[PDB]
Formats: sequence, C-alpha cells, structure tokens
Amino acid sequence: PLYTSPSLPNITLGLP
Amino acid sequence: SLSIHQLAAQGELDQLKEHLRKGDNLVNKPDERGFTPLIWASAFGEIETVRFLLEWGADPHILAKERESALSLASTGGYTDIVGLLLERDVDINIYDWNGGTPLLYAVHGNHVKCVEALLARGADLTTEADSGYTPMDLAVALGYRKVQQVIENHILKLFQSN
Repeated sequence: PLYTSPSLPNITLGLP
Repeated sequence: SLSIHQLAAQGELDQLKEHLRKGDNLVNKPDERGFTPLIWASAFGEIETVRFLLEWGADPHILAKERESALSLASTGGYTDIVGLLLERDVDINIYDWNGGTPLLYAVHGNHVKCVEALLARGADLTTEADSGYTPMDLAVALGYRKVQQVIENHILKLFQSN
C-alpha cells in the first residue's frame, strides 16, 4: 500500500 | 517496511512513533521531492499524526523543492483543523509556491469555506495577484463560489475600520 505524493492542483485550470 | 513519509501519510501513528524512537532529526527528513513527514500527514488530513509530529519537533515552516508547505497541502485538502494547528506555530500564511498558489488560493479553489474563514481570520492577504493574474476574490468570482465570496466580503468590510 503506497499512497500517492502530496500534490497541489492547477488552480486556474479551465479559466481565462 | 513503509518509509516514515508513508507512515505519516497513512496515519500509522503507533508505527511512526516507534520509528521516531531516537528523537533525532529523522522527524524532519525530506524525501526526494523535499516533502517532510509533516507535509505528507497534512496532505492526507491525518490530524493526530500532525499533532504528534509538532509535539516531537517537526518544523512546520519547511518548504519542499517547489515551495510546497504543510499549510498549503492542508488548505487544498480542506483540513481546517490542521490549518489551525500550523497557524498556531506562526507559519508564513502567504507562501507563494512555484505552482502559482498560496494557502488562501487553494482554500478558495477547493470551495473550502471554513478554511478560507480560518486563513482570513489569521490575516491572510487578499490584495495580491497570483502569477495567473487572479486575486483570491477574482478566483472565487470566476469559479462562481458564492459562499467563499461572502466570507471574503465579510472580512474585507472589517479591514477599513480601526475602531
């Protein structure tokens, strides 16, 4: 059982 | 045979305690991406692990290789109580990472109303444009997150009054 790395999302994905 | 980071991530707290027996600088050991056990525990919402790590000497200020912080990882996951524990140790609330975010921007982006409220209550800045050209209110408006927008508004009204 290996959990995926801490990740920060792309906060303007889909935005102008 | 799980690493300290994985033990933290999975809330395997008894095993993590045994592993940190020595009480040396293991508690802050960064993995290959610079993530400490605290940043992994924060990312996965493992509050009792966070609490223990802070009590054992974990440095909540450490930034990983791309400037990720325990605070930002907690904010993106909406872990308001972890955010609070970290803010108690006076971490930088306006940490700008190389992904173009801040704790407040992640809380807005995740529609984490109570997280936004916590960060604002501790004085998170609203006045600054992210690399993307969005202030936090700009982003709440663009995403149509009206509850977040209201919390931001409530806060902004308090700011121009000193009495």
